[PDB]
Amino acid sequence: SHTDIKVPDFSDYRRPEVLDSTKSSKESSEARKGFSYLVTATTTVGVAY
Amino acid sequence: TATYAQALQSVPETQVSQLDNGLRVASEQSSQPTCTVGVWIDAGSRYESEKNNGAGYFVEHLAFKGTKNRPGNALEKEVESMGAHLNAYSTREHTAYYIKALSKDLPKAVELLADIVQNCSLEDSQIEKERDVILQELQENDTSMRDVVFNYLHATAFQGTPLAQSVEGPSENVRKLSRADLTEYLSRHYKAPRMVLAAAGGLEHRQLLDLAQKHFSGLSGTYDEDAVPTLSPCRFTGSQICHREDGLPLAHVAIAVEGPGWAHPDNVALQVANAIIGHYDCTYGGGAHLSSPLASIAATNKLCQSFQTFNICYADTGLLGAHFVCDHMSIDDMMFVLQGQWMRLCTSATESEVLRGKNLLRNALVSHLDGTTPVCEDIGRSLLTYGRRIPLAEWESRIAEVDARVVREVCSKYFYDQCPAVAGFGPIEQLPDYNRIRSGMFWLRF
Amino acid sequence: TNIRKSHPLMKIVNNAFIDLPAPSNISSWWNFGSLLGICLILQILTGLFLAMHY
Amino acid sequence: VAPTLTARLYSLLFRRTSTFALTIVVGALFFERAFDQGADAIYEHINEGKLWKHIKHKYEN
Amino acid sequence: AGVPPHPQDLEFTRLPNGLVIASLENYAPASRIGLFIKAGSRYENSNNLGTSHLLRLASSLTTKGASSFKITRGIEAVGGKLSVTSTRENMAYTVECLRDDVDILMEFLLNVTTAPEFRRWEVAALQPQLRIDKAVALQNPQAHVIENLHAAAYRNALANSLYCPDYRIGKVTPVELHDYVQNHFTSARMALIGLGVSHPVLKQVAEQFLNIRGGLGLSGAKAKYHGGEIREQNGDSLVHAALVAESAAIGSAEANAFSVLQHVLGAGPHVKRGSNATSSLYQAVAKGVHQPFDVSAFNASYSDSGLFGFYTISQAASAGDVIKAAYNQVKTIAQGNLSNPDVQAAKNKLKAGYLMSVESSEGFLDEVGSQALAAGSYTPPSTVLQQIDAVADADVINAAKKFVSGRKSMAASGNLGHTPFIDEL
Amino acid sequence: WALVADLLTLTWIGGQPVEHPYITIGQLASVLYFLLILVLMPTAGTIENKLLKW
Amino acid sequence: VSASSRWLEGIRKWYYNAAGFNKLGLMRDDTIHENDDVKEAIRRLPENLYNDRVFRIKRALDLSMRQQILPKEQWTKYEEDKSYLEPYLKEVIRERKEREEWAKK
Amino acid sequence: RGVAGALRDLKRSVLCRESLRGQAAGPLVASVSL
Amino acid sequence: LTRFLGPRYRQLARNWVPTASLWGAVGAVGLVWATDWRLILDWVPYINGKFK
Ligand SMILES: CCCCCCCCCCCCCC(=O)OC[C@H](COP(=O)([O-])OCC[N+](C)(C)C)OC(=O)CCCCCCCCCCCCC
Ligand code: HEM
Ligand SMILES: CCCCCC(=O)OC[C@H](COP(=O)([O-])OCCN)OC(=O)CCCCC
Ligand SMILES: CCCCCC(=O)OC[C@H](COP(=O)([O-])OCCN)OC(=O)CCCCC
Repeated sequence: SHTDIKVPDFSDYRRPEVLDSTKSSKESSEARKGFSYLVTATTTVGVAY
Repeated sequence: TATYAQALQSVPETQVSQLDNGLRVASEQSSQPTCTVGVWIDAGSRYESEKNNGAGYFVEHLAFKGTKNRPGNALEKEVESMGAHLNAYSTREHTAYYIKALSKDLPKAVELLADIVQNCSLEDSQIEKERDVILQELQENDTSMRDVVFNYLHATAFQGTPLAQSVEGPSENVRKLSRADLTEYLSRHYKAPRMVLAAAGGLEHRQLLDLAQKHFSGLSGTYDEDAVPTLSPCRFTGSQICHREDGLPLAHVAIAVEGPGWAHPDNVALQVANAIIGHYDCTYGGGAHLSSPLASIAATNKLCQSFQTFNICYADTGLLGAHFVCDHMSIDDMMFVLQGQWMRLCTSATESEVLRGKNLLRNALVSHLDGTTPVCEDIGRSLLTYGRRIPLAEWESRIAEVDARVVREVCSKYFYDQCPAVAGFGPIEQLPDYNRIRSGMFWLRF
Repeated sequence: TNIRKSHPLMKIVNNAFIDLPAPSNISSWWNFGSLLGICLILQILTGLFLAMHY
Repeated sequence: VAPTLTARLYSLLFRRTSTFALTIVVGALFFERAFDQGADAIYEHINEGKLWKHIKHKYEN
Repeated sequence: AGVPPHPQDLEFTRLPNGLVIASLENYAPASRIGLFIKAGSRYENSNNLGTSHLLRLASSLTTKGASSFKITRGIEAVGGKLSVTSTRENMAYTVECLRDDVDILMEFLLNVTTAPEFRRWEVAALQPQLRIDKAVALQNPQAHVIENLHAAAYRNALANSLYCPDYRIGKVTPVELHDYVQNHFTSARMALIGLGVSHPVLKQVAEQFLNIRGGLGLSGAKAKYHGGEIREQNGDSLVHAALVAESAAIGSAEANAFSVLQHVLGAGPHVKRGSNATSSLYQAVAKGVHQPFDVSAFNASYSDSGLFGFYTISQAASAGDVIKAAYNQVKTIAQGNLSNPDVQAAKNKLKAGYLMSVESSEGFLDEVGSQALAAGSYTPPSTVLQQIDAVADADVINAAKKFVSGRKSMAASGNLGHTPFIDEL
Repeated sequence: WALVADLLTLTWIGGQPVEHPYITIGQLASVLYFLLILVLMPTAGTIENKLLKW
Repeated sequence: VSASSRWLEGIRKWYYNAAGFNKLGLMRDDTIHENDDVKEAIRRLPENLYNDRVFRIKRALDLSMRQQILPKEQWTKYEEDKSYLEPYLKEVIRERKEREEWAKK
Repeated sequence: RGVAGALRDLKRSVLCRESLRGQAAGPLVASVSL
Repeated sequence: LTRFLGPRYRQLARNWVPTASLWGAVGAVGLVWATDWRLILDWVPYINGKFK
């Protein structure tokens, strides 16, 4: 019965690089992590100033 | 007098042959009086669609229940009467049927496997009987938290892809699966280029290849139609699934990152790193003096009843991580010590412990290939995944190449600052939030 | 096991600002607790630096 | 096409936390001069001819 | 070509002190060394029950030649293994490692078996593990049923459980462990078995370290069959029940007859999810019972006695119908209803299963070690098949007759409202 | 008590002018302060361990 | 064995009576400072020696409260001072040294 | 790992008749390791 | 005191030298930037906006 438990669809929330279920996510892992950390780095550069 | 390196050379070469219809035939001869023979098929739930999911697991229930030439009990009575044993299993990528029998019973054993794989009856009266049986098995599996939490891990890690599907299938598909769905599954996937006849024990490769021509020749091969299956990649998703159930006395947690897949050379170094972390159970004798810091701390402070690392391999993908079970107030401490060892190996692995991981792997590899049935499995599965039998001397070469630098580079490539797939089940109120888990995949000091 | 939880000093900070179970749905009207703490500190720093000349 | 700039920024600068900090402290050094230089240029332009540095040359000697 | 080498023969030697060395050089990458000892739970008495369980758990405590820390780290460093397997008759200390590290693990093995200190504080810290070990074991309902089956069958020395009685957890003293090792871990009660090791080095090790002169001779404390029944009313979903009679001591020709009778009746399946056509016990119960159940012939052969019968699992209400159907099926064989093809298929299952059980080094080492203590010899497999072929149809029938007429022993657990007593069968 | 009396000496010297012989006494007491804490008192504890045979 | 070793023993008996813990009935191992090694050794003492250690420390703390001492007849004689804890503490240290030597490899 | 052999945390449930076969015993053996 | 003298402890020092050298650069550059230290800053190309 736990085999009935499918995970809901998050297509409304996924980023564009993660929409295709047949493409590996490793191809965009560095870019996606780099963007959110660039936001953090620029934020720290602002508070430092 | 013979050294360990010399003993690896003494293992007989695994002879491989291929019929004209694409059926590969592999064997490893020994002096044993017994043997194991079976057919490994490149089929599983990853090939099934949502509508016919669980069809392979359904066929497994029907494979031994009757054939055109041996209807009903006839197959069992032949196997049982010669003291042989008949078994089968199905993963997400491989299906297998194998027999254990005497060496003199080799021709009868191969003959039965041919009649099973090719001429399955699939009587409608039997399909309805196995319909209720699989449903009971689904209720049974629900009580195994380990089977549940690993299905959840696949469900969330490979969400939206075939690998998310479980082998047994959902309860609704077992109820509406018709005989036509199953025959469609067989003619589509049980094709000679996708099967491997493996044997191991006391037998010459000639008589196996002769029996392969004698019984498996009548099988369409090398060109079926324009209906060729091909496994596309499967997206990995960093995600979390939490089944809160405070009625169960112990929580189950499975956490993992994306692995590379079968053919990648990095699996050797990953298994060395997993061997350093190792595994623990409350019945182990070592306790506080164990080498693995996670096992030592888990036994000293009683953080869990058990844990195990794993490196599950699929085509071009896999699940690399660990699974544990513990009291409801130890889920946080256990996750902290676990992630701290991934980070410690990513950044500051040392040479001695890496040698231990190589030695644990050498012992594990030779201890596993002891018996005709393990070796027959290694032959069948390897020919589907690797396209060859990798000799033990080659595994020793790849293990001996690993050092502390390889582990630091290889572990960082797959662990450091990566989104894990988390699956939880039981009293998991204290299971850390995913962001806190994601923050445990890097160190601010590094 | 964990230094953040067992040290006599860090466990008070940990059980107040880090591992404190808080509701998932508190709105912006719950931000004024910390803002009052900031204003009090902000008034003490500027207040002290004015007392060096007043 | 090679991987995007954000991908090469991650693996080269942001993966290690130590280089992630070195990027920030170096980015803070150039940001301060570039921002103070540009920001002052906007303030003086909006107030052209009114600040003392504009009428300074009239009273040289 | 791809053929294997010429397989060597097993070397076998008896020393004058009673010790038995047996080795086989299979040229494998791994080595395996076992020290088999006549020290199982049968040599406990009513004053030191459970001492051999705690001893089984104390293999990594401190020795005179190696501390507990060194044993754990030293074995794990080479990826080795140290195990202790116990039956009601034997304790078997087994050690495994790559063949280049045999010397290191041999030294640990001898220290664990011939120089344990049993430190007062180390033993005290280990006592709660008896409760954890026993709790993990007893969550299989088979374990407690067979504990009670032996408690009911024998007055002494096999009634002793494999696991420590609850009242003894924390009461086993270091003196009792020292006395147990001095009394039972002696030359005439031991056998040093090795795989991937040469015969000279084992014989050398045997003469240097394993020459411990008998503190207690080969005991004549013979197991006395008595019979009876132990019933455990609990909240399990299914009734487990075993019905048994005294059969025969191991190694005798009558033992082989019961082993054939076991496979005539059925003992474990051969096909995944199979109807078990050739199992006469299963088909006999399936006649009058259509609920889920299981039934299997039980065969337990020891040095000076044996227990043969069958084991049932059924719904609580079908417990009597399953047991009576199975017991009647044994009667028809005792009345003579047994074909020759039926006996030949049983001999094939027995002969095939024996060979399969010695494919692996783990199963081969255990067989050679058990033969060395039970028989003082090594009987090759072709001779074992010869002894199985010598079993006559009449021998199988007379074994069934001995069960039907013998004083019974019975153990059952579950909701026993419809589980018969012995006199009701 | 050599540390106390030496500190009572530095106290006394501190309230006196920097002239002979207070200059020399203040230097001796200053070296004796750091010598007692860094060298002599640690050495005494070791001698005391040997006299008790541990 | 000689007259000079009796003078080393002579000053040790002098320092012993100067240390003065024998005046409270204590023994030398009662006065040791409890580090992790010492705590383990005390943990390993048999029941009788543990209970004896506890009462002597209790009796000495009771005397220290009153600023009193025992009569001279009940002082601990230097010749009778039993090093009941040293064999346990030597073994605890030896084990730690082994753990510390494995950590170097 | 500890082992108990007889056939020659809530564990799970065994309900159907197919999963029951092999559960009936067929002499106990207690193994312990590191 | 002499517990940390062996092969493993020298391997650990090797693994953390690249990290410890970077935190020193973060501290050094952070000290020069925080204090406007003109001894070092005068050599940097774009931060020569001093006009002595
Ligand atoms: C005496 C002279 C000394 C001068 C020294 C100057 C040093 C300047 C700062 C450099 C340190 C950076 C440390 C760092 O970068 O590690 C902090 C953390 C990381 O960021 P992450 O989570 O991306 O993980 C990172 C994961 N990776 C590494 C794989 C990408 O940064 C964050 O998370 C927090 C960022 C948010 C900023 C706001 C905090 C201020 C408080 C409130 C202000 C307003 C009211 C008062
Ligand atoms: C809750 C904290 C505080 C509040 C609400 C507060 C509020 C005020 C206000 C409204 C004024 C009038 C300022 C003006 O009209 O110019 C004032 C004056 C002053 N306060 Fe505070 N203050 C606080 C804390 C402090 C502290 C801690 C100090 C000293 C360490 C301090 C020192 C002064 C001084 C010296 C003045 C006179 C200078 C002036 O008028 O600007 N204040 N305070
Ligand atoms: C002088 C610089 C001090 C740096 C301390 C720091 O940034 O704290 C850690 C967190 C982010 O790291 P994490 O919580 O993912 O832990 C990672 C575990 N591997 O950052 C914040 O969000 C906390 C807010 C601090 C407010 C003062
Ligand atoms: C810990 C308190 C330090 C206080 C230093 C201070 O206030 O700033 C002085 C100088 C100014 O930069 P400079 O190029 O004029 O240099 C003029 C030199 N007098 O900055 C420095 O040189 C920083 C030196 C840091 C040493 C610890």
